[PDB]
Amino acid sequence: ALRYPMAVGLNKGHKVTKNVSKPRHSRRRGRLTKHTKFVRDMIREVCGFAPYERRAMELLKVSKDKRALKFIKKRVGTHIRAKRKREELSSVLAAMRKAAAK
Amino acid sequence: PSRLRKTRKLRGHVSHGHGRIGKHRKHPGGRGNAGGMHHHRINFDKYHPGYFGKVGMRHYHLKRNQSFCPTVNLDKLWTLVSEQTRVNAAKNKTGAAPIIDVVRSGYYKVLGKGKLPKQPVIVKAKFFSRRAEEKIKGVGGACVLVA
Amino acid sequence: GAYKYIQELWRKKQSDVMRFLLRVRCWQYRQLSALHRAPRPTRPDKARRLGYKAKQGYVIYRIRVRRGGRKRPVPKGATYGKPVHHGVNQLKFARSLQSVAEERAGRHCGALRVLNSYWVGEDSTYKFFEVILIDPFHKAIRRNPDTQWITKPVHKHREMRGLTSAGRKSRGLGKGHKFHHTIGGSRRAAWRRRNTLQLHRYR
Amino acid sequence: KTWRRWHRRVNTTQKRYAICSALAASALPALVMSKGHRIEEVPELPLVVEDK
Amino acid sequence: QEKKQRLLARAEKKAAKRPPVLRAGVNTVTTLVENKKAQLVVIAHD
Amino acid sequence: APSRNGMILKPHFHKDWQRRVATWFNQPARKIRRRKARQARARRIAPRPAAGPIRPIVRCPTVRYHTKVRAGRGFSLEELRVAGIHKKVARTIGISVDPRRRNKSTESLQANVQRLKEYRSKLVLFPRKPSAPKKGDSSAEELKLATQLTGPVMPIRNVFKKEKARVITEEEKNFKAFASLRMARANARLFGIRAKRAKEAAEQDVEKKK
RNA sequence: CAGUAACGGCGAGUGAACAGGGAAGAGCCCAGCGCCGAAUCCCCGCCCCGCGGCGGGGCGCGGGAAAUGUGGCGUACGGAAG
RNA sequence: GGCGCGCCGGGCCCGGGUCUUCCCGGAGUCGGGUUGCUUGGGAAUGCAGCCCAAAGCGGGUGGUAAACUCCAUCUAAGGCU
Ligand SMILES: [Mg+2]
Ligand SMILES: [Mg+2]
Ligand SMILES: [Mg+2]
Ligand SMILES: [Mg+2]
Ligand SMILES: [Mg+2]
Ligand SMILES: [Mg+2]
Ligand SMILES: [Mg+2]
Ligand SMILES: [Mg+2]
Ligand SMILES: [Mg+2]
Ligand SMILES: [Mg+2]
Ligand SMILES: [Mg+2]
Ligand SMILES: [Mg+2]
Ligand SMILES: [Mg+2]
Ligand SMILES: [Mg+2]
Ligand SMILES: [Mg+2]
Ligand SMILES: [Mg+2]
Ligand SMILES: [Mg+2]
Ligand SMILES: [Mg+2]
Ligand SMILES: [Mg+2]
Ligand SMILES: [Mg+2]
Ligand SMILES: [Mg+2]
Ligand SMILES: [Mg+2]
Ligand SMILES: [Mg+2]
Ligand SMILES: [Mg+2]
Repeated sequence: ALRYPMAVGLNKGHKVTKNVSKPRHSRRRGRLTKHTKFVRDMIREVCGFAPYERRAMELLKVSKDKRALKFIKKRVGTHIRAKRKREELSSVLAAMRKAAAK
Repeated sequence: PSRLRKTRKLRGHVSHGHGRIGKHRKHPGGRGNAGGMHHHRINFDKYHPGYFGKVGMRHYHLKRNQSFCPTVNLDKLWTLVSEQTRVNAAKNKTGAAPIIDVVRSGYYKVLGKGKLPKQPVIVKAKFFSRRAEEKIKGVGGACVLVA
Repeated sequence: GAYKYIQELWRKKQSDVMRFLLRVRCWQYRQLSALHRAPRPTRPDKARRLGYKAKQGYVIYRIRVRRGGRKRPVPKGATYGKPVHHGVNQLKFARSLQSVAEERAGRHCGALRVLNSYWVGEDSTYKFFEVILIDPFHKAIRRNPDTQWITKPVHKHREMRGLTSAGRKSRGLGKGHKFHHTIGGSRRAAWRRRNTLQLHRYR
Repeated sequence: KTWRRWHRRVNTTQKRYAICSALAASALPALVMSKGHRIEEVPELPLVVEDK
Repeated sequence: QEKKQRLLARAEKKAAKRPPVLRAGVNTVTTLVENKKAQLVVIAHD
Repeated sequence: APSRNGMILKPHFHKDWQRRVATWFNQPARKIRRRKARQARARRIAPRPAAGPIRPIVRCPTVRYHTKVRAGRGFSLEELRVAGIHKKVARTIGISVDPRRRNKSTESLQANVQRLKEYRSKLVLFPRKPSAPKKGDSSAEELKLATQLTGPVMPIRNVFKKEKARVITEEEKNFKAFASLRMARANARLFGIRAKRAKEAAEQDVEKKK
């Protein structure tokens, strides 16, 4: 059969040969460099945590993930930022458990 | 020209074409299209039916470029190509059939309205109709899609 | 470099180091006067990324805008007109208190030019902003090529045409589909281009 | 006001119809004397001079 | 003026090793601290 | 107060429109001012092209206009690099650059690379100091014959290839185009929900093979 | 584009933008990350020149600014070093 | 006055390709809640006050609120022309 290039359908469009160049250097912003990770961990070891995230670490220590997520979702903003901050507080709290372990 | 209008013939006549009993007052029925529901009801029912009210879905950020697909008919399909292609195709006995690219002409969709003359064609369109395609097939010819 | 640590440290603001620092600075700034010169910037990294190079002729002020919305300056109640415009108490003002800060700093110093400004402290009833100011007729400014753009008459009182960053945030401009009601030079220029009949010669 | 519609536009083929009628009535000697040009001693009315 | 005598020294020496020093400034100090080219850091208290 | 029959309409004169009316009586004065400025600029850049720099074949974006080729903004950096031209030397030898343009195809990139190589064949670069020619400078025969070309430099017209009259294979005469269009419409519309129904059917095969 | 999409006791009224064609067309610089003995800037005094846009060159164990950061390279089109 | 040209004094002693190793970003701001104004912008287009207030394969945009999952596109909160 003949498969003509069609304007509609799941593989629609005029068929062109997609070249592959490296992505532009504007695109890499906020990739975590190891030096800024070092600076940021040093700053956190200087100054510690905020009160809302301390209260969220108490809720995560008692392992109430739903109310901890609702708490961070209120006091930060979007649900995406809520999930990300809940999981980095879970990583911080796990590192504290391992520090108390050995 | 104000030489030819009506206000020249209406000098001397006291009311100037607007009556003595009901004068030419300023706005006796409201400004503009006012009183649509209330006191020009009979005009907006007898002459503009369907005017008040909502119907249909709201499309917010509309783009005619997205919804662009103009049409040609089979009746004027052979307009798009010059006359010597028709007469060479009819003159030809080898069975070779000319190719009408309608997108080069600028019409995206072939519709089938009229009679199409009995010559084999290859109509290279973007979209087709069922009757346009089956008239092309019944004359003998092919329907080629191009995105 | 130190300024990366200083900017991450200033980023962490409910950390009790920075709560102590901002509280004690805010106490001192309330004890001081409303429009007084600071001898050097409190946030040197923020000053340097907003334009302050610590050379002769740049001046930091430390100004106190009183905090709050804007109740309508009418007699007792009494906006004499239709009930849409009756409201006085819950009205909000079109420009940020940072821009009002730059405005009255650059009004009090008319011989200088407002480069930009930043935040230093707040409490319930005041916010404090430190404003960066360039003296244009100093020759460390006038002989440097990449900062003698400030010494031209077009840039006269930037804070009142609304051209510093705290004024640009309140004009509703920038690229996008969000900013259709400013296309043209400004919002007024958008409106003025839209509400004119272009009556041609030949129509 | 100043925004009176002072200017009128004419279709191009109407302008060219007019320029052809204006040229073609400048060869008929009745239609030039009626316009009034004192012409009775012109040797022929589509008057052509050598381009020196 | 010590740098002026050093530059006059090398100028007329050419026309005829740097000793170790302190490194001031909190930027240069914290860069060579985090690259570990320091040996002692003195920090003002006030 | 409308009459018997007629289009009811919304004239936007309810504002104060007479105070803001822009009338065009300086239209021909504007045209004469612009062409005086255009002649002055075209003689002050004296052998250089009057139209300005060269600008690439680039294709109009949307569904209404993607069959049309225009002259664009500037040559992309990928195009300049494949044509060997340095991104800061291009603006000096007369080539327009923008850094923002992507390249997602190969046909358009090879078209612009061919256009840049054709431009570097055509241009006559005069020496920097005229008494002392250098290596990358054109020869004194064509330095005398170089002049301004008017119109856009290497104009872009929309060429359409001509496909000659074939005979028709019966595969072409048995391609069902309308049913193929509607069947592709339906497949692309129902692709996702068929995927989740295949997911649920295979998961029910899981729950009662386990 | 378009009196369109849209807003509106969806009543009266209000009402953009994308795309396309033209006028014109030009791009760049910091902070940060850095590496260079602050390599940087202002001002006073004298010598020469020019001076009705106070500027160029030289000498000052002349005074300041600046390490709480000036200048040189460098800015997302990546960039630096070898 | 400017475009032409010569002479002195002074500045700079500059570039490109490939390979290897490095380095890279603007915070009471973004964003969320609410309130008022404005917008054609409609479960909120823009602006501002108050409260909360971040992140770094992050963040914004993707014209119907939200969750999940791919993509596409830019790089904000600094500045000149
Ligand atoms: Mg009468
Ligand atoms: Mg009458
Ligand atoms: Mg009467
Ligand atoms: Mg009447
Ligand atoms: Mg009566
Ligand atoms: Mg009337
Ligand atoms: Mg009634
Ligand atoms: Mg009202
Ligand atoms: Mg904002
Ligand atoms: Mg009547
Ligand atoms: Mg129309
Ligand atoms: Mg109603
Ligand atoms: Mg309005
Ligand atoms: Mg456009
Ligand atoms: Mg042009
Ligand atoms: Mg620089
Ligand atoms: Mg520096
Ligand atoms: Mg950029
Ligand atoms: Mg208002
Ligand atoms: Mg307002
Ligand atoms: Mg309103
Ligand atoms: Mg920037
Ligand atoms: Mg910007
Ligand atoms: Mg500007």
